[PDB]
Amino acid sequence: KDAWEIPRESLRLEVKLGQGCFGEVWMGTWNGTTRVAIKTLKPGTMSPEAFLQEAQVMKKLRHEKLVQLYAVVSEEPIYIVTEYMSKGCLLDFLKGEMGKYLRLPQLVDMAAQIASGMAYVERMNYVHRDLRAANILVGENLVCKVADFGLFPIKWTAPEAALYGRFTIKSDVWSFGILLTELTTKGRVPYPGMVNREVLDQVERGYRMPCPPECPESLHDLMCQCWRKDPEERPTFEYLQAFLEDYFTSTEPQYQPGENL
Ligand SMILES: CC(C)(C)c1cc(NC(=O)Nc2ccc(Nc3ncnc4ccccc34)cc2)n(-c2cccc(N)c2)n1
Repeated sequence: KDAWEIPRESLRLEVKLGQGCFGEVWMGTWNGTTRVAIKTLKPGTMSPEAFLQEAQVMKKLRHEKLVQLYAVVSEEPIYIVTEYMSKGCLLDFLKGEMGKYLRLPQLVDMAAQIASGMAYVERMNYVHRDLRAANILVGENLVCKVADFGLFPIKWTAPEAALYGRFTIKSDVWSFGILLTELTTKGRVPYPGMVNREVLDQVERGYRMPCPPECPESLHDLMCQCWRKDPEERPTFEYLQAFLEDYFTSTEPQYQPGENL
């Protein structure tokens, strides 16, 4: 009914990108010229108004470092259409062919951009709740955009969230820090060796991950401020961004290209 709507002759479903739970994800072309990502609803495997809740958010939330909602088709079969990202999600990108070649400069930059997005989310008074490498999209020239693929991620979750349901932007700052390890370890699931329950008692007993192999120390300090027990001591995203944008000038101007970072 609104300005976002387009005919289905414009939509060229070309290559599939996995069957979700309540539909499929598609790589394709809109208006025969624009590389596009299409999300499907399998009719009557979910409330229509539930499936369109997505686009209603993506309309509200617009920023260079966020997913772009392109277009909707809001009559069965229903199609949500969003800007295509050539590299797919960050997690894949990290532990795939390219991981080999990424260093701290490329990694902190990706991280800078995420913060940038997540900072707009701050200014929006919205919470994410599942910020983490699986939820970031990469495209050309290492562009990173915040997203949510619709995917119990306790390992990434702040204890006030995992425990008492107390979900804030500060609990998103906890995730960021975890994400900072995903980036510094090229994909490796945080708290290796630990089963969930184990993690949960452990960070309550105050345990944090060590600085990973060859990651500088000021990157870890930064991580730790994200993992402060008290939710309100954690840095603002505005802070984090700045910190990371200025990193190799203001913090590691003495940084030397390593074996893995
Ligand atoms: C912005 C915020 C955080 C507010 C947001 C964003 C989304 N939704 C998405 O981000 N959806 C999404 C759309 C398309 C792809 N796939 C892809 N998109 C582009 N390129 C790809 C290249 C390869 C593979 C895939 C894709 C992945 C996720 N939110 C949301 C709200 C309510 C329910 C659900 N479930 C999500 N909230």
